[PDB]
Amino acid sequence: ILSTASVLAFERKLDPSDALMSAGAWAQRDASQEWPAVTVREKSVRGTISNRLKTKDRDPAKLDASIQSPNLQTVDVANLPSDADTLKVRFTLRVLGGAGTPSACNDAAYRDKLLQTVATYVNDQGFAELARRYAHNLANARFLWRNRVGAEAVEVRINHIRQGEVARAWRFDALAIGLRDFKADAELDALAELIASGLSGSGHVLLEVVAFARIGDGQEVFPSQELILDKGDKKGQKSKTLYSVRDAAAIHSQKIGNALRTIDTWYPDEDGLGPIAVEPYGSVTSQGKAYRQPKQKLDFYTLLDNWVLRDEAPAVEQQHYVIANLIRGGVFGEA
Amino acid sequence: GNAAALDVFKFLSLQYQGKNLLNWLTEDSAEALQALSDNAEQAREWRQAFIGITTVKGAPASHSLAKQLYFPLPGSGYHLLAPLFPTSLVHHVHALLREARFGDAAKA
Amino acid sequence: VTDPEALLLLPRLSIQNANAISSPLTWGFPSPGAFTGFVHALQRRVGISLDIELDGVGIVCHRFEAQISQPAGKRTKVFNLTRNPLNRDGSTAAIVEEGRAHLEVSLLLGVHGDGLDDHPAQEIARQVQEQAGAMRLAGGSILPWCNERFPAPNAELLMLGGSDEQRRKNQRRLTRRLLPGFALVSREALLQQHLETLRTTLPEATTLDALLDLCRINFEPPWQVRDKPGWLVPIPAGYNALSPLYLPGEVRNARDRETPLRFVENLFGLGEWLSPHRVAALSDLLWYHHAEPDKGLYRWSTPRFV
RNA sequence: CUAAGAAAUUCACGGCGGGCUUGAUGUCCGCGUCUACCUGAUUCACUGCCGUAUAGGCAG
Repeated sequence: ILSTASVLAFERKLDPSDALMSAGAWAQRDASQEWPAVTVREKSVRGTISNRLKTKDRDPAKLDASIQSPNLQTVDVANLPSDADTLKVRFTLRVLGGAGTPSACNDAAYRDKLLQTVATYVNDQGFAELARRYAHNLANARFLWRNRVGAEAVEVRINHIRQGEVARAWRFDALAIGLRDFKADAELDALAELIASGLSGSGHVLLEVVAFARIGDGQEVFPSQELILDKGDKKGQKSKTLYSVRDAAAIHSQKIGNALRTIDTWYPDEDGLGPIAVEPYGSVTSQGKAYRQPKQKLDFYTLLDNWVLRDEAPAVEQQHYVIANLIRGGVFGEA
Repeated sequence: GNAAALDVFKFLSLQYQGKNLLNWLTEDSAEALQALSDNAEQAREWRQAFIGITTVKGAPASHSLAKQLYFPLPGSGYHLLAPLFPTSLVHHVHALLREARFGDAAKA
Repeated sequence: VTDPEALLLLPRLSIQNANAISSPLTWGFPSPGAFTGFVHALQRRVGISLDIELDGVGIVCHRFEAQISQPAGKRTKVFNLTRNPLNRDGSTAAIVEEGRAHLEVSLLLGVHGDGLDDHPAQEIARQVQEQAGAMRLAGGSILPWCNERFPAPNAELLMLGGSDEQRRKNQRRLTRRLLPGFALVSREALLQQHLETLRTTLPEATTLDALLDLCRINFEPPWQVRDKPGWLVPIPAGYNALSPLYLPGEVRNARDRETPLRFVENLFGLGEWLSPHRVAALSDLLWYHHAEPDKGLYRWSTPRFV
C-alpha cells in the first residue's frame, strides 16, 4: 500500500559557520585579513516605563510614582571603533550534496520510491531554481540582518576554495540586488551552477563569504543575542547578552542558515513580504503567523505524500518548495 | 502516567505492616488477596491490575524523536541500542549531591 | 584488539556545535563513543574503497569553548539555547535544552590492512581527509579550514619501524605535532582499586561512590585538599542491556528493520586527561569497541594503555 | 553509520545630585665574591679594467 515511514530524517545541507564580525576602514578592504575584531562590552541604560497601562491603574498618583522609579539595566552593545566605518562579516559555507537520501528510514519501499522521485525531479530539472535563489541570498547580503538596513554600500565577496586555495572569485554589490526579486546575472548563474554541482554530487563544496557593510564611524552593529533562561539575581544579572565566539562578536550559524533559506515565494498568501524562509507549515516568527496551514493542501507533509505515495506530482513551484525542505533537513515522522 | 491518578501510587506506597503494599500483593499470602475483598474473583482482578504497573504495556517501541544508535559487532553487523533516561540514577545522584552541597553535616 | 600497522593522524579539526551533554550525568567534552562511531563511519564510507580497516581513535582536544553562561548569584551554570520555529498555530514550541560547544580536536586513527602498499600514504591520507571534511563529529559541522594561514596536512606514520630508535623518533615527531592538546584515555583499574580502598575504609561501597569521590574536590581535617593523581574526569563508558535482544523486524518505529534492537542504558566509567608525551607509546591510546553482545556490555575503552 | 537526524532571541531606554580623611614617628649594628680562559669559523664575494652591453672576459 506504500505506507509512510515512521522515521524520516534528512541531514542539513547548506551548512554555514558562525559569522565572525570585524571592523576597519573602507577602501583598504582588499587587505582585510588582519582587521581587529568587534568586541562585546557592557553599558548601563535606564529609562521610564513606556508600555500601555492595564486600564484599572490609570490614576495620576501611581503614574507619577512610577516615573519616579526608573528601571535600571546592564545591556551589552557591540560598537564599531571610532576610526572605522566598515563592518566585515565573514563565514564559511559547505554545500554537502546527496540532497535526496534520508538519513533514517524504516521502509525500504518508501526509501527507493522517494529516491526515484527525487531522481525524477533532478533529471527533469536540476537544482537550478533553488540554487539560483540560494546564490541570490548569498549575493544580496540578507545574512546581515539588521546590519544591512542603513548601510551606504554593501559589497559581498564569495571565493570558492579548492583543496588549499581560491578556485574562483566573485564580487557583488548587495544593494543593486534587491531583497525581493530573483533575476538573472552572469556571475549569479555561475555561482548557482557551482551550488548545483555541489548539491548534486557526492563531495562537499566549500565557499568563503565576506560581506563588507559601510555603516559609519562608531555606529552600532548587531550580532546574535543569546537565548538564556534561568537568569539569576537582579544585582548582577545582565539583561541582554550578545554572542561572542572567542572575545569577538558573531552572528549565530542558524541565523545565517535562516537567512539563506529565504527563497520561499510560492506560499499561497500575497507576497507583501516577498520570500520567506523554508519551513514545513511555513511560519514567520517575526510575523507570528504560520502560512501553509494543513487545511489548505500546501504544507510540506501532504505535498510529499502526494508526490511519493499516490504520485500526484504538484505544480513545479511546489516541488521546488518540497526539495527546498529536503535540502533544509528535518525530523519527520508519526508514532 | 496520568498525574491525576497519583492517588493509586500513594495508596500502594505505604509501609503498613513492614514492607510495601505492592510487595504484599505480588506475593501470594493469606493476608494478601482478601483484605480488599468480600469475594475472591474481584480480589484476583484487583490484584492482577495492581501488580501490572511494573510491566511494559504494549509492543516495545521508541519514537522517531527517541535516540537509537548503531553499534558495530566484532564479527560483523550491528545492534540498534535505544537508550533511555535513568531516573532512579539521576534521583539518587541528585540526593547525594544535595546532601554534599546543602547538608548540615557538611555545612558544619 | 589488533595492533595497527599504521597510525594515521587527522589534524586539528574545528567543530562548531558539538553535543556537550555527553551522558545523563556528565556535561563537557563529548562521549568517546562519538569518536569511535565517527571512525566507524569513516571505515564504512572509504575504508571499503581503499581496502583498509580504520580502527581506534586518539582524542587530543586542543581547544574547548562551551556555550554556557553562569547566572547571577549561582555557582552552577546553564546552557545557551537556540530559537525553534513556531508550531502551526503560532505558539512557541516547548524548548528542549541541548548543550552546544566549539571543539578543536586532532584524531589519531589507527589504520591497518592490505591497502597500505597499494596506495601511497599521502594519497590515502588526503582521501580520508577529504571524506572527513564532509561529516559531523558529535553533532557539529566539521569546519574545513578555508583562507587561513596554511592548512594542516595529514601524516600517516607507519607503525612498523625499521629500528626502535626510528620508531621512537617518528613517535616524537608526531608528539611534537599534536603537543598543545591533552590526550584522553580510560583508567578503569584505577577506579577498581580505588573502590577496593574505599571499601576497606567503609563497606558495601558502590563504585558510583568511588567515581563521585574521584570526581569531586574534597578537604580533610588536620585544612588541606586531598590530592588526585592527574586530571581525572567521569566519562560514559558504553552501554549496558535492559531488555533482551529483539528480532530485526519486530520493534515498532526502529531506525532500521534489518538490525536487531535492544533497550540499553549508560555506563559511567573513569577517564583521564594526560599530556601526550607521558604515555611514551602512541600505538596504544586508541579507543576500540568491545561488544560481547550476549550479555549486553556494549562498551568502549582503551586497552594496551598501561 | 556518532544520546544519530532539525531550529532567527528581539524591539525601546537620562543613572545625577553632594562632600576637608586627618594628625605623630630614629631602620640598624656586621661582612674577602674568588678561580681560568685563542672570537675566529677562508667571515672584506671587494676594488677596478676590456667590451655598446646587463652577454662574456681580464687584473690584484
